Amino acid sequence: PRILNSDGSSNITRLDDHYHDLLTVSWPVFITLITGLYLVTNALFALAYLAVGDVIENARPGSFTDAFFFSVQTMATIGYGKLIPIGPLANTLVTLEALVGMLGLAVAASLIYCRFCRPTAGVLFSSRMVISDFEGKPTLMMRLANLRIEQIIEADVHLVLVRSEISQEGMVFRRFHDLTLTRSRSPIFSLSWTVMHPIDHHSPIYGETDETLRNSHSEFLVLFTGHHEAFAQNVHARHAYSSDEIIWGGHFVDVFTTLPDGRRALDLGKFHEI
Amino acid sequence: PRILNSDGSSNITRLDDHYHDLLTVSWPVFITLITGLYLVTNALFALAYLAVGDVIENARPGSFTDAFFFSVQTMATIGYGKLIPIGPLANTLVTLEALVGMLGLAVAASLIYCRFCRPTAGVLFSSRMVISDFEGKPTLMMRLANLRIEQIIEADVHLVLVRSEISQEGMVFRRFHDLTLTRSRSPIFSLSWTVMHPIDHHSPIYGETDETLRNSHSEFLVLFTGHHEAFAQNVHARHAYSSDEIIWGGHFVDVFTTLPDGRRALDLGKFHEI
Amino acid sequence: PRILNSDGSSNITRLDDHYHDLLTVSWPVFITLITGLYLVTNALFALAYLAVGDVIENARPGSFTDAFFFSVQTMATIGYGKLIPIGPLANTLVTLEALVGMLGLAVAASLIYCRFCRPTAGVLFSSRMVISDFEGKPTLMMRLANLRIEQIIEADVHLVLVRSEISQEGMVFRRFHDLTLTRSRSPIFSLSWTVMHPIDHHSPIYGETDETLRNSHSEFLVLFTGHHEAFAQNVHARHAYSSDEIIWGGHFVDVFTTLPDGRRALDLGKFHEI
Amino acid sequence: PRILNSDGSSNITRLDDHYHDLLTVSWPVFITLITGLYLVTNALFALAYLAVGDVIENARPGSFTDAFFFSVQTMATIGYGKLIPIGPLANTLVTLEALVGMLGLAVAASLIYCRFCRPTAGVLFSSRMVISDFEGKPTLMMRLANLRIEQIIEADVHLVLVRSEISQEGMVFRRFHDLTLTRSRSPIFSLSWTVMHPIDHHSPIYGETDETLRNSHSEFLVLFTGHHEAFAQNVHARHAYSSDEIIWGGHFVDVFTTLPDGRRALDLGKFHEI
Ligand SMILES: *Cc1c(C)c(=O)n2c(=O)c(C)c(C)n12
Ligand SMILES: *Cc1c(C)c(=O)n2c(=O)c(C)c(C)n12
Ligand SMILES: *Cc1c(C)c(=O)n2c(=O)c(C)c(C)n12
Ligand SMILES: *Cc1c(C)c(=O)n2c(=O)c(C)c(C)n12
Ligand SMILES: [K+]
Ligand SMILES: [K+]
Repeated sequence: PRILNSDGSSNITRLDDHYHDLLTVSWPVFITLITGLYLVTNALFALAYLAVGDVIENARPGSFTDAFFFSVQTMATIGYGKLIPIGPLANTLVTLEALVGMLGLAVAASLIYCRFCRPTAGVLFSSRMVISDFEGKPTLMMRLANLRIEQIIEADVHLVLVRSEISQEGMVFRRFHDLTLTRSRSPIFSLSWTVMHPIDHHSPIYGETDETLRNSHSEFLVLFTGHHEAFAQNVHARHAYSSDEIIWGGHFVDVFTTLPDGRRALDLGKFHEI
Repeated sequence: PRILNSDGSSNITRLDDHYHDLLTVSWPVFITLITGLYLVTNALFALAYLAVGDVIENARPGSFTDAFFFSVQTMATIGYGKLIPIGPLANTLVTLEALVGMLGLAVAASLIYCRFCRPTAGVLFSSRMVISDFEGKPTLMMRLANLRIEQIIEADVHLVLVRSEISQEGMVFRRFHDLTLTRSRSPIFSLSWTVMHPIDHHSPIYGETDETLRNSHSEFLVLFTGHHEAFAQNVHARHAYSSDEIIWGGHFVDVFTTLPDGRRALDLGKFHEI
Repeated sequence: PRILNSDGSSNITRLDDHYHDLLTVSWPVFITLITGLYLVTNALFALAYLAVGDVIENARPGSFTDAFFFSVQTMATIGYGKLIPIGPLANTLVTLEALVGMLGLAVAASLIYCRFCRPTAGVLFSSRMVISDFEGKPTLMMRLANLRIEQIIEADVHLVLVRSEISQEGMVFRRFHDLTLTRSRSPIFSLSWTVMHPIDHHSPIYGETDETLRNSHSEFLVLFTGHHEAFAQNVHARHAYSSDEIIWGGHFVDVFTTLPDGRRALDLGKFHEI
Repeated sequence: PRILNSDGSSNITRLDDHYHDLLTVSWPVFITLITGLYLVTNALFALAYLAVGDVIENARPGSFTDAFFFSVQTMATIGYGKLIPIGPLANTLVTLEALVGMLGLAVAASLIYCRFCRPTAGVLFSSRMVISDFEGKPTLMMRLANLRIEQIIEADVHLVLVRSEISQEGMVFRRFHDLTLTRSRSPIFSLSWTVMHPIDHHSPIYGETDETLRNSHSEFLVLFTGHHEAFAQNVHARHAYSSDEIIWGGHFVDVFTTLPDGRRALDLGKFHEI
């Protein structure tokens, strides 16, 4: 019955988005798609030439081979000069094809640039959360790791409790309780950041149990935002956990430890370790 | 007499913006415009060649057909080699035309990319607003829906009352009262967000009536901002309502409901439902 | 002796930035510069060919005309086929020239796009400021006008007093007192926004006079920021005033007024009117 | 044992990122790399043609010279018309090569644009920090200088103490104490900004000494952010200092001074001067 899946995406069911598709497909699929149109549009132009007749020098009438490779030479602006258009109709088709060719190039280039500036937030989230005595006070925790060689500026993470509540009006709704963190922004997120919500008497989760979290349909959202180093621009990552993914009394293993010389170093093997 | 129309744009009358125009026209209009210049500039170059005389091989003197398709072959960098320039003047025109051709390409490409990164904030606003007992306390509400498959990060919406007020100096002005919301930022805007302003004793709208809202020229602005999922960058949407578009005692129908299996799903048919 | 000029730029004297230059020059200058290199690089390549000898078909040995137009045909990828390279040296120069040609295109295109996305904050600031009785309380004011057809989202303006002060340590410095405004953010900046700082007992400028403002070297900075409508991205504008540019008891004329039908309309003639 | 090096990067040891590499290499290296692939891909295509046999007009069978320069003429879309493909296989290779050529162009262009919009935060940080009596109160200071002709909008700097602390649970961790500054945001960063943290009774560093700072492993981070003038977009700079890089009782020399006429001017020689 869980609200938001672990990836942050929700279990809410939806009752031709080409934009989204073109940007999300893997690079091999994209190249295939680009090529697919490229071959198809050249084929449509080849058919347009032969529908005018044998309007191509070096071409045999009815030969798609000659028409297609002439279309390519035209669209691609090669213009070898062996296969050349004949008549006003063919020359008009060439004028339209050349416009298409260099215009499409512009379209492809904007796609490629946009696929290059994909905010690949190389952040790793802990498999589960813990609620343990910190300073002797019970505290809710999970952690993040920067997998990229790079660093993140003004990294602001929020621990958001999304739980179902009822009003005196009778309306049932889910409200987003932003939790008070020990650190809400790590101006430099470069290592592994353990995010903590101390459970004080003001805390929205004060006094809750495994049982009451389930009964309140308690769902914990982790929203991560930050400005990448090599990139410049923002990167965003999300993860969500249910009450079932919380470890009572749980303690994480510090990923940072000291080398023989005395220098501190990070072991990401120890990331999912409690 | 309403201040801001429902789209957010105002009824304030204005007493050659090509930039704006080129970006706002529909894609068919844009393609036509791009083509329009393309044909016109090739025509101007064709005229420039014939003004030099018969400076083109394969061309008849006075033939615009030959000059135009030679211009296209030049601007588009095809260079078949059938129609070729004759003399220093023609060759200088070719050098300028080639610069124009590849330079314009750059201009078109920047237009196309900019038309692709149009923040299409796929947000749907409720037709009207309501003021109903929430928790038994009267509360002002309206709602938003994400029509895009995607999600929105750090979505901050503001309910802004723009009403006319008078000072002891005698100046009449409209001030923007930002209203205290139950949720002012939905870190993840993925479903339908019902925005609420509880009308408490501190609220700027405490104790107002349909009558007094009209007399105070009360106008409600809804400003929506958020960072798109597939996009990365910000999207923005706005809507405005007058006192006449407010429903006293009105109650929205929850768009979220439970499937046979038990999973929650959203019915956007029920969006404009009170 | 004034700190910051009216444009926001300072009177502080500086005791080959091509980037900045290429973006700031007017469009005619930019086109001339682009053309300038284009002609120069083609000339350098033409010289490179003739330094190899008569390595061009249709060319006379020693003819720069033939070499230059062959260079253009190569760099621009025309490849008519009349003037063609001879030998491994010429063909190597062609391979380098073709790389240069299409690579430079990429360079030019990035310049053009960047010159297109110049945040042209079409904001107009009032010539002077005023300090007048508002609600009977003395208040410091100036105003802004959106000259663009478009609107601005989350427009946050700050009235910053930059005045010289001295410490018990003896250090003299200028500090940036951010002033409490009646409206610090106009979520929708579409018309003319009059920015006001009420001079209360907590205000940093409480009780100052024309005389004491001059003696404290009081300088008022206006920083404007907002997210453009047709653009999407941020626009920024700045203006600064000295104590000498402040009008004591001054009152602006409202730019908004009512048409015969009853609709409100804006008269920007009345902008610089006190 | 110092946590973060003076550049902001940390001494934490890491226990094929082409993206990062392509953007970070110097311009000469990038041009060499672009050229490197360009030559290699043309060589692979040349080999592909000769593997089909003597499928090129003007070419000698087995001549890589002819095949390579034909490949260049094809990939670059020159199409002189001297060397032309023979057969369906060669013509198919040409169709793929032309796609590769103009597609790669798009790839290169996105790289070049991205290398152009490198946020070169031309900010200079003071070599060391000082802790001196300001207003008679001990205060922690360092300073920034804008080396670029340009200015920076909404410049927000944070003085972050990263020190090791221990909990009642026994966990040892480093926490990021954001220090209260005299100025935390210089809406216009144009000159030299001296950042100060007054050491009051609430300050996290109140009462610390050179000795106790070392023993608490006190590390001072300086995070700088701002929106560039000619750029538009954000720029970011960072620097970090250890307790060993702090000067007790230290006083900076003002970089701003008055010319003969009376105008204020900045001497950056005096930047690293205490
Ligand atoms: C265009 C581009 C390249 C080459 C790259 O590596 N990435 C980034 O990291 C950003 C910020 C962008 C844009 N892209
Ligand atoms: C360039 C581009 C493409 C291909 C697209 O779908 N959209 C977006 O969603 C963004 C953010 C941009 C830019 N564009
Ligand atoms: C690329 C471009 C165009 C065509 C334009 O009008 N402007 C804008 O308004 C923005 C935001 C950008 C970028 N440019
Ligand atoms: C594209 C570009 C150019 C030409 C330049 O100088 N810089 C900047 O300053 C920005 C903001 C960008 C992008 N680039
Ligand atoms: K060509
Ligand atoms: K040719």
